Amino acid sequence: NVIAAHKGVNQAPVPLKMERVGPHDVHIEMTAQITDIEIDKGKIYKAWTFNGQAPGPLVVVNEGDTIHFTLKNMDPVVPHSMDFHAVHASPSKDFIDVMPNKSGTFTYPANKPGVFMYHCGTKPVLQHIANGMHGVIIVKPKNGYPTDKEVDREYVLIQNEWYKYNDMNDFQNGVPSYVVFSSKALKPGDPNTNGDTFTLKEKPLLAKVGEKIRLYINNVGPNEVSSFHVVGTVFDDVYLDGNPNNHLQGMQTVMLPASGGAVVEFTVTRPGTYPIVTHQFNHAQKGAVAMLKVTETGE
Amino acid sequence: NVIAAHKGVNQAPVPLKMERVGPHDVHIEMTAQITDIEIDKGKIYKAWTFNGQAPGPLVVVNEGDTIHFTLKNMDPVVPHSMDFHAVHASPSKDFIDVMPNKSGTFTYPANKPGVFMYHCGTKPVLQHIANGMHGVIIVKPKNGYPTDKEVDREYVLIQNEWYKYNDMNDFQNGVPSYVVFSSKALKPGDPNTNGDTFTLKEKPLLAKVGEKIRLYINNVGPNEVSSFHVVGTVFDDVYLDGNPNNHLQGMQTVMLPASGGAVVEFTVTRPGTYPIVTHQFNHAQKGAVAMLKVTETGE
Amino acid sequence: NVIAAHKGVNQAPVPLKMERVGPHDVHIEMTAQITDIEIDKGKIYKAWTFNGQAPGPLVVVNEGDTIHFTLKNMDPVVPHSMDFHAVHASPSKDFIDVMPNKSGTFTYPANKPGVFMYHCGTKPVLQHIANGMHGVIIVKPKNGYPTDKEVDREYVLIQNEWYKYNDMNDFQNGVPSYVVFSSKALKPGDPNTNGDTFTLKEKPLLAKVGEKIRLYINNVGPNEVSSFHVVGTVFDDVYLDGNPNNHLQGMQTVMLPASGGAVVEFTVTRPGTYPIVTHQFNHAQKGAVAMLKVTETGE
Ligand SMILES: [Cu+2]
Ligand SMILES: [Cu+2]
Ligand SMILES: [Cu+2]
Ligand SMILES: [Cu+2]
Ligand SMILES: [Cu+2]
Ligand SMILES: [Cu+2]
Ligand SMILES: [Cu+2]
Ligand SMILES: [Cu+2]
Ligand SMILES: [Cu+2]
Ligand SMILES: [Cu+2]
Ligand SMILES: [Cu+2]
Ligand SMILES: [Cu+2]
Ligand SMILES: [Cu+2]
Ligand SMILES: [Cu+2]
Ligand SMILES: [Cu+2]
Ligand SMILES: [Cu+2]
Ligand SMILES: [Cu+2]
Ligand SMILES: [Cu+2]
Ligand SMILES: [Cu+2]
Ligand SMILES: [Cu+2]
Ligand SMILES: [Cu+2]
Ligand SMILES: [Cu+2]
Ligand SMILES: [Cu+2]
Ligand SMILES: [Cu+2]
Ligand SMILES: [Cu+2]
Ligand SMILES: [Cu+2]
Ligand SMILES: [Cu+2]
Ligand SMILES: [Cu+2]
Ligand SMILES: [Cu+2]
Ligand SMILES: [Cu+2]
Ligand SMILES: [Cu+2]
Ligand SMILES: [Cu+2]
Ligand SMILES: [Cu+2]
Ligand SMILES: [Cu+2]
Repeated sequence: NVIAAHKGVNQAPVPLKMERVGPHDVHIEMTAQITDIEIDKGKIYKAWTFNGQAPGPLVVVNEGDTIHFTLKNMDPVVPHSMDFHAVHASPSKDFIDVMPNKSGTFTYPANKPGVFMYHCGTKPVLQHIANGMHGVIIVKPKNGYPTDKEVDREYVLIQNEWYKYNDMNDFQNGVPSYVVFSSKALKPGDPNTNGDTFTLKEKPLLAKVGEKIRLYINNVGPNEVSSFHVVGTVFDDVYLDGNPNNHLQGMQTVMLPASGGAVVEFTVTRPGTYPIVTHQFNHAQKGAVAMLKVTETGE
Repeated sequence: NVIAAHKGVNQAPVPLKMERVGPHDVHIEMTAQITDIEIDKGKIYKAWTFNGQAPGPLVVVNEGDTIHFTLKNMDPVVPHSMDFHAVHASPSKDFIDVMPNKSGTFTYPANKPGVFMYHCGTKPVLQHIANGMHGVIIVKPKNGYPTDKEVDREYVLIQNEWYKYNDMNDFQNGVPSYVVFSSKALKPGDPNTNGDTFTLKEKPLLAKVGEKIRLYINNVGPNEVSSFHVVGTVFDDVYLDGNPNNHLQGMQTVMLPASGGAVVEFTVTRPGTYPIVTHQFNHAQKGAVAMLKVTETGE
Repeated sequence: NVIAAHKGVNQAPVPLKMERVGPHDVHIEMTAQITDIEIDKGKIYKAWTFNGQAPGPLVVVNEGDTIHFTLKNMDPVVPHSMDFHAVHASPSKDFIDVMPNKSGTFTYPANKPGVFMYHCGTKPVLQHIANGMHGVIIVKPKNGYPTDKEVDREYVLIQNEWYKYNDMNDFQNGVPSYVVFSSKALKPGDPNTNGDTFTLKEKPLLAKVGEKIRLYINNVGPNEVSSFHVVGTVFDDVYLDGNPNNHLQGMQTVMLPASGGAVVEFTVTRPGTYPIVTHQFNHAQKGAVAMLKVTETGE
């Protein structure tokens, strides 16, 4: 069930465009496009994406920024839209469909800090999210987190599921075929990957012995909850949804609803390879294990 | 698998009866009865209910009230019972079966504030809850919530699932056929509906631009968790189980276990239609989307 | 699909060995062994276990203890390992496989209080956990919990699932066949049972009217979350993962991720039998109901 007009389509990834236009105003431009992604070795999914990545590119703004967002729809036949969980907006005015080969621009404020999902909001929403149109926007708190001075390194990890291609019965009633992690870059040099079963096993995240690591995490679903755990450590501090006031300490595992986020911080005390899992182990067996390699130097 | 003695039975809804008999004592009388409910267009489920609604009628009492509860069982063949999560009681003395065409009266205190499930407790409990015998009791806190002065409007929403009719294999091992929201009235004029796939899309909840809305929510299950989210906003304040001490701020999505409740508050800043979902999107696709319509006047 | 070398093997349970060797140092020795357990009446599962129990024996240490742990692998063909969620360790050095008929010793610190899962960490981990190699380690806080002076009795309860025997397709893609509770002894005389559908119904936990009960609970999974609830009461105080700082009050139901723990406290006000459930009622129907019997004397 590949739509006839998508057969043979594979649009190259387009970089996110982003520029600050005032102390509290930021322009962001993203595309909706159809891009082949290898989600498991030998298995291509012709994903519906923002900017040719699934999950989509990371967006980072500051608390109190107003976002002036443009979506250019490169899909030749299906309309697409954008819903940022970070913003206050009218869904029926500001998260509306952009037609094929057209652009739309919408403006809305991000006044809460945290780790928010974004996704396409075109009906049926389950079809658009399951085919790949999901991502994270981080809204950095104006006053930071209480533990910022202790953090040595930070990474972003996103969990998603993949089902049988564009199969609405399976999206509604089936078990996931794969559950996967991806990482998105906060700064130049950091890994930026798609949701697949293998890249973060073959090319682990790096750290050095003794460091306190912060992960910004979100489970975009579409359908499952997550039981997020790093093997070999305990979370020193957890901020639910990345809001600094929702503080928990000393958690072994952090549940996340579908679309839920967190900031989690932990210390790695010995060199070695540390798996990162969802502890719902049927999903870990179906791809959701990433690796952190901790060395004496960090390289 | 409709029990022979229920074929042709459809008992009209009976109003909840409730009266205060002392500063801290309240009488409540409810029925158990068998009532046809249209859960999706064209699809009748011959539900097992309290008072002919599923979920059942809303009960609201004050912290510290003792409830003197009578159940009249109008089912001609199956016994029924009541378990309120709000109360301290002996299950084997106070949540016992009432036989067909009989009444029972039980007395127990509600000393904790919150948003509690109630349900039938007759074995097998899964069969009695899945066939419709669930509901919410709200216990209002003696000293309110810290944010009461900011709240402009409030509604109650309940999430439940429906399965294949009276099919114990499906109740145990199947995926839900429908997942639905209903609303129950806090005051005259407010919507009071059953768990179906369409009423709160066709007849949305109303609000005005700029208002802070409070929802009292509970996921009665029977089997699924919920990832509750309002599109276009972020929750300013969340009180888990409706206890004022379990305060979280700035959540995008609130997980609820089966039977879990919350009070959530959020601001609507622009006119439009705002979907209310569980963000486990397979369940939203199977009915669990309600609408909030925000106008310049509230009408 | 019983491995040829396990046909006919049923190793008798071996007691946990544990001794303190310094103010902050404790030796623990456990076995990995293959033991038949009756998980439902008439149904034997040839479990992969620690010490012949599934879940495994309870381990209790103090915050700040270093554990010097030895695993003796009595399985004649499959390697096994131990991962304690309580500790900081290098997974690729300290949670490594011990071969058949060999021993390994590993040393690591437990510096966080709480109710932690332990399990085998040998690939595929889902197979080793689902076949029975799970358990709990409690790390008692140095300064106790704020509510310790109010607690009259305490018990440990663990929830797990069972699937079709050693069937990796079912472990990954199937619904559980059984979901069960077990209790592990904190002191001599307390019940110590395996995860089965019947023992804690036939031989309930005991308490006396008026007591405040503390349960240390963990949901080891492997795959499901839990909605933990005691019928007839409300939790006065909840400490997520058993860390004293993660305090919630007045909860009807406590969600637990897979591997998540809690300390929950509640008061029983009337004599009777009080069911303990996961409120995801398909799992309660498949075994996950235990009983607490409350008498005027406690006997
Ligand atoms: Cu297509
Ligand atoms: Cu400014
Ligand atoms: Cu693969
Ligand atoms: Cu602009
Ligand atoms: Cu789309
Ligand atoms: Cu959303
Ligand atoms: Cu940073
Ligand atoms: Cu699923
Ligand atoms: Cu699933
Ligand atoms: Cu450091
Ligand atoms: Cu671990
Ligand atoms: Cu949860
Ligand atoms: Cu019937
Ligand atoms: Cu009074
Ligand atoms: Cu319909
Ligand atoms: Cu009375
Ligand atoms: Cu009933
Ligand atoms: Cu209940
Ligand atoms: Cu009110
Ligand atoms: Cu289900
Ligand atoms: Cu389900
Ligand atoms: Cu207002
Ligand atoms: Cu949203
Ligand atoms: Cu075997
Ligand atoms: Cu000392
Ligand atoms: Cu049985
Ligand atoms: Cu030693
Ligand atoms: Cu093992
Ligand atoms: Cu683990
Ligand atoms: Cu104790
Ligand atoms: Cu499952
Ligand atoms: Cu399941
Ligand atoms: Cu006492
Ligand atoms: Cu209850």
